[PDB]
Amino acid sequence: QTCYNCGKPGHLSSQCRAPKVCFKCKQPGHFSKQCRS
Ligand SMILES: [Zn+2]
Ligand SMILES: [Zn+2]
Repeated sequence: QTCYNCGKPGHLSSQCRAPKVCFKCKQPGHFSKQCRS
């Protein structure tokens, strides 16, 4: 995946707080109604 903040590839929920899908909470579908509305 790609970082929420570094803008780098090679990223995951353990490389940073979240991938670009989120920033912290990173649940499987929450972003479309909270973090990406
Ligand atoms: Zn990062
Ligand atoms: Zn979130």
